[PDB]
Amino acid sequence: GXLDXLDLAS
Amino acid sequence: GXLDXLDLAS
Amino acid sequence: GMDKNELVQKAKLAEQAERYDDMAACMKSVTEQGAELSNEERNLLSVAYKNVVGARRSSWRVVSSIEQKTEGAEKKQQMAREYREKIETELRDICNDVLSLLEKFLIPNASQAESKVFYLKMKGDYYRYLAEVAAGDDKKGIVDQSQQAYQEAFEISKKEMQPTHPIRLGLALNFSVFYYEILNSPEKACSLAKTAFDEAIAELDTSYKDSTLIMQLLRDNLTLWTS
Amino acid sequence: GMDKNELVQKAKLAEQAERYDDMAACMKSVTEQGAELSNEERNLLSVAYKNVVGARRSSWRVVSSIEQKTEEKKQQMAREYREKIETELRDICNDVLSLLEKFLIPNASQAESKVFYLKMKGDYYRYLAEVAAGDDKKGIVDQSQQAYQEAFEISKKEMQPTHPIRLGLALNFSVFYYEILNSPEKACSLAKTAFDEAIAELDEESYKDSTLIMQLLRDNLTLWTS
Repeated sequence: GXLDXLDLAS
Repeated sequence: GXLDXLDLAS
Repeated sequence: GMDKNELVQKAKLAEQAERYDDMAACMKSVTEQGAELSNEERNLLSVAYKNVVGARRSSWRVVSSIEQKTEGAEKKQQMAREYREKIETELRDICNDVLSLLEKFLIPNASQAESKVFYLKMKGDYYRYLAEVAAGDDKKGIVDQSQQAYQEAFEISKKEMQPTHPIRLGLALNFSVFYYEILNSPEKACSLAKTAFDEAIAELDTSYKDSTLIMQLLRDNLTLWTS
Repeated sequence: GMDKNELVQKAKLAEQAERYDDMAACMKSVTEQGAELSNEERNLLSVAYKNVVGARRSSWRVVSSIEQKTEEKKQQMAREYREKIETELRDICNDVLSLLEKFLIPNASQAESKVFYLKMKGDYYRYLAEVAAGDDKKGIVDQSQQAYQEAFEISKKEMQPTHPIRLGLALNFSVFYYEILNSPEKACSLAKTAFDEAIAELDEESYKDSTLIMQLLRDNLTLWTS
C-alpha cells in the first residue's frame, strides 16, 4: 500500500 | 492462452 | 503510408510492449486494406480489441458501482455519473469501430465457416457490450442485434463445425451468458449450455485441452445457474 | 474549471477505475493551483505518475531489448517504436520535473516533504537518464545525482534513520550509483550505512514498512557482492 507511493527502485 | 482471442465470458 | 507486413509486425511489437491501443490502430489499418485476414491477423485484431475494450468495461463496472453506492452526497453522485458517461462514450466508440470493421470487412470477406462463425460471434459480443451500457431507449434494439448475430453464428457452427471445436463451444458459452445476463432467460441460458456440453461429450465419446477448458466453463455456469 | 475538492475526487475515482492518465491530469491541475499539497494529495500525485511513468518504462525495456536481440528492416521498426515510446516517456518526466520545480519543492514547508520531492526529482532524472541519447547523458545524470544529494543531506539532518522516506531515498539513491553511475563501491557503502544506522536506531514506531525498505537494502547488498 504505503510503499507503493515511494516508487522503490527494488 | 490459445483461448484469449475467443473473449470468453465468465 | 505503411505496408501490411509492416503493420502486422508493429502490432506484434505493440502487443509485446502491452500497448494495445497501438496494436489495435495497426490491425484496424490492416483490416481497412480490404483483403481477407489470415488466422494470424484475425487473432491479432481480436487480441488488441479484447484488451482495448476490456480496460473500459472493467473501468465502467467499477465506476458505475461506486455511483450506485453513493447515496447521500448530492454531488458525490453526479461526478461519478459524469465519469461513467465519459468512459461509456470511449466504450461506445470502441465497439462502433469493431462493429464497423466487422460489417464492412471481416464478415463479407470470410471464405471459411470457422472465420464466419468467429466474426459473427464477435459481432454478438460487441453488441452485448453496447447493450450493457445502453439506457433503455435503444436497449431492446441493441439487444436484438446481439441475439441476431449470435443466432446466425450458432446456425452455421451447428452445420459446419464439430461439437468440440473451441470456436463453436466459445460461441455457446458467450451466447448462453448473453441469454442469462442480458435477456434474463435462465432456461434458454441453461438449455443452450447443457446441449453444447452434451453434444461435445457425445462426439468425443467416439487437440482438446482447449475445448475441455470451455466445457468446464459451461458446466460451472450450469451449476451456478441452477444452484 | 473545477475546484481542488473536485479534482481530488475525480483523481480517486480514476485511481479506482485504473485510469492513471486521468488520475495524473487531475493531480497536475491540483498542484498547479499553487497551494502546498496535503499528504493525501502528494500520495495521489505520486501514484498517478508512478503508473503513467512505469507503463512506459516497462514498454521501453521490452522494445529496447527486441531491438538489441535482433539484426534488418525489422530492426529499423523496433528502433522507431523505441523512439516513439521514449518521446512519450520524456514528456511525462518533463511534466513531473516541471511540477517539482515550480510547485512541490518550493512550497514544501516540512523537511519530510522536501526530502520526498527531491528524491522524486532524482527518480525522474534517473528515468530520463536510462533513456538518454548519449550526448546529454552526463548532464541528466548530474541533475539526478544533485537532487538525490540534496535530498540526502536534508534527510541526515532532519529525519530518523528509520524513517521510511529517508530509507527509500537511500535505496533509490544506491540503485542510482549501481545502475546509472556504474559505481558499485558507492552503491554498497550507501546501502550499508543506511541499513546500519537504522539497526543502531532500534534502542521508532511503527513501521512494518521501515523494515521492508531495510530488507530491500540488504538484498541489494547481497546481490552486489559476487
